[PDB]
Amino acid sequence: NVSPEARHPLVAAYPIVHVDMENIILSKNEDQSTQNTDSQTRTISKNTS
Amino acid sequence: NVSPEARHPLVAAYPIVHVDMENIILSKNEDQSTQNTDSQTRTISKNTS
Amino acid sequence: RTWAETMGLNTADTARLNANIRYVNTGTAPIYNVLPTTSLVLGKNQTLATIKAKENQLSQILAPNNYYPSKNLAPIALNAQDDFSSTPITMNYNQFLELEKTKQLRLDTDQVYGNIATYNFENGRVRVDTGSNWSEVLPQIQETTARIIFNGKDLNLVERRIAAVNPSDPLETTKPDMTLKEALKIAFGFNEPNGNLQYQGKDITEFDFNFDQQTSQNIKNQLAELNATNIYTVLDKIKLNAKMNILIRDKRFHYDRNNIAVGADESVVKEAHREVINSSTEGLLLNIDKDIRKILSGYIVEIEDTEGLKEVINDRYDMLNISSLRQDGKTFIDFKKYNDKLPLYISNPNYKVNVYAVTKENTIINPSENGDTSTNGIKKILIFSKKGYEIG
Amino acid sequence: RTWAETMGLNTADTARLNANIRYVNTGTAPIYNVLPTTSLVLGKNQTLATIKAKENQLSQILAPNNYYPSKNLAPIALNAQDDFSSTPITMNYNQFLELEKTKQLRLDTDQVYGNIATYNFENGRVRVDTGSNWSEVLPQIQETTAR
Repeated sequence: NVSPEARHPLVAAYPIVHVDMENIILSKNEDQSTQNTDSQTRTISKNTS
Repeated sequence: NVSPEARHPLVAAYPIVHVDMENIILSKNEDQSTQNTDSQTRTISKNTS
Repeated sequence: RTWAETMGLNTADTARLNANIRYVNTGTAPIYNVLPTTSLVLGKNQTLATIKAKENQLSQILAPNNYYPSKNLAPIALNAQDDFSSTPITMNYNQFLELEKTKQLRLDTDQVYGNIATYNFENGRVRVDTGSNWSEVLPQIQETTARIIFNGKDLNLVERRIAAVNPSDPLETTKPDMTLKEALKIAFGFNEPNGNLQYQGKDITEFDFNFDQQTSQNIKNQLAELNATNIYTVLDKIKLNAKMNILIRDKRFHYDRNNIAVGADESVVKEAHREVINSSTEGLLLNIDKDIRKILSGYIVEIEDTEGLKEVINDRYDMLNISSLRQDGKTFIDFKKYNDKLPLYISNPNYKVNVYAVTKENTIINPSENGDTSTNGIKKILIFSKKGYEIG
Repeated sequence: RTWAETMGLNTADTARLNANIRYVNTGTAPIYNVLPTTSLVLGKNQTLATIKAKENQLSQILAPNNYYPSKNLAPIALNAQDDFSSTPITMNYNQFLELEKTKQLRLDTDQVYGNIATYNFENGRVRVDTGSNWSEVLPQIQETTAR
């Protein structure tokens, strides 16, 4: 894999690596919740006035 | 990488490493929560007297 | 009957980052088991996190002029900070608000770990020594060699290093003497097919030499001692030394401070479109120089009248895109791209067509400071003007 | 129709720190695999944390008169205390109130770990021996020399 111009004794052979970023994906850490409730009641009452 | 002055047998070659702080980022850990709710009711009072 | 709704948060852990990266090797040798250290910066210099790549992001081999993962594949994800890839990269509330406002987040590359593979003399096999890495080697290359950067091939910066003599070191004065001409010959592929140095039919005098300060001081003293003035006559009498930086660029263009050619001078800007293939109101095929092909932003379409009048179609910043790349190397800039799919309705064949160019030393992204979203802030060059009855 | 709103806290983990650091070598020899131990001091001499650098904060070579990372790059983040970088640095409520009031937080440098690279006679290469550090060497330089 050493490139042919670097097969001379006087030309160095060394890698030049660098990373590049194609996309950033951010994700909002947030928690949500819903609730539904039914409630029935029945009261009977009486007074003696 | 040994610097030229220290290529003499009587000059010592040693590193002097030192860390310096450029920015301090504090992030206040605190959780906050909001809540919206709405409700309807219906009562039918049948009463005798 | 009720109905509720809740929405929590935590202002040290509001968002999580996932970054899609891709590695490039542009050197002259492969590197094995690659693991770059890389830091995510928000804004000017506020670093969120620094992540050495984990086992999921390891490239087993990066041969030169290659990519990992290769360019027909989607990039890899870097989304963890823990040593075992189990804890995400997080950011608090203020950094999240600033990222959503200003959209500035970049990725630095601090260093690269990687191994070396050497020839085993017994069975001929090439074996990776996982004790040695390339960090013990490149600082010995950078201190004993001269560096030459060159963009005479596709206007891309190609960096090489040539072993030259350091005069104040006993082991380094045993290397053979290196001239600038022989360095250009064995490093890039210059030759002298008649007696003159040439890079694929291009003479040496078509390039210019820009040095660093220490290198230019040395070259100036060498030229003073040689009793010469032109560097192009004594190229085989210039001795290279270690820790030199020489930059060789093509003389025609203008460069920014990353040495990218963005704009030529106006004569060769006009001299690039002589032989023409298609000339119709439907499209335009053209044989353009490949060197000046990429330095221009895009062209403008308008129609010159006899009285003196132009009908500006590309009078905006967005649709200065014009190109459509075909399989013959010649783009066909077909004119039903921004015209509601219509030809140029030249109402009188006593008219002329008119095409002007935009270079990236005058190209803007934003509008003007007032209400100007037009081509009022650009400078243009004349190229294309024929008469109107030979178009059809 | 109702609207509520809640806050929360914990008075031993009210805030987390993230320092941006940058190393520098002003000596005459390079040091390899650099890992400084360093200390976050609030106010006069009250120390919040002592962190040896983890694997994300390691410099592979720090040559003389050079920085890590070099000065066209942003500094690196030190934001973890666990050995595997999975636990943040932490201050309580009184420390957070005092840092917001007085804004005094410095960074001491207690020691530096790093290796030595020696010449190899058989093939001329230079090999980092990971079994010998500079702390065996440098106290011998300090006792036989004049500064």
